[PDB]
Formats: sequence, structure tokens, C-alpha cells
Amino acid sequence: NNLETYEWYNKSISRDKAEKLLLDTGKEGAFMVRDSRTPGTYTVSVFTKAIISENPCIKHYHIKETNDSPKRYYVAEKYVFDSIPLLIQYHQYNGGGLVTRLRYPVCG
Repeated sequence: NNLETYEWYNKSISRDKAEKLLLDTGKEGAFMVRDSRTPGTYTVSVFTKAIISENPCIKHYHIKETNDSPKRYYVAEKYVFDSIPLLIQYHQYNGGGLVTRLRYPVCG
């Protein structure tokens, strides 16, 4: 289940790089992900077309894990999943709060 393969996943990524990659993509709600280390949760870098202080804001959401069944990972003590991809795939489609529920996974 080792992410690595999602336009949104960004291994060894940081908070600055994702934003950088985000600011590069623009897709309001640019979705990205970055591994953490804790219980095994992954990070999700979400970016809202930003180029100044107009409004556009970036957001790095971490996918919390809760002994799957029901699901484990989540980014809002909300809808949890057995993996970021599903957790992401779930946001990318259905609702799922988040800036825009995974508007466009950034892969930089």
C-alpha cells in the first residue's frame, strides 16, 4: 500500500516543497501527500490557486490512522480509510471536507 504512485503523493516531501509544488500547479485544491512516521499516517498537501494575499491558501492535511475497521486513516476525525489513496480517492470524488476534497493531486 506504499503510496508512491499518486499524482498527490510526494515522498520525503516537506511543508515548503508541497506548497512550492502546489503554487506551481494551481488547480484550486491542488492535492498532495507526504509521509510522516507516526502510527503510519500520511500527509496531504492541498493547494488553492494562490499567487498572493488575495485569498488562495495552501493546506497540508495529515491522514490520521485508527486501527482499520472501520478504516484507519483520515484527515478530520472524519471518514477514515485503510490508505491515503482510498482516503484520497474518497476525497478526490465524494465530499470529504478538505479545501476541496482533493481537487487535484499534485505530484512534484
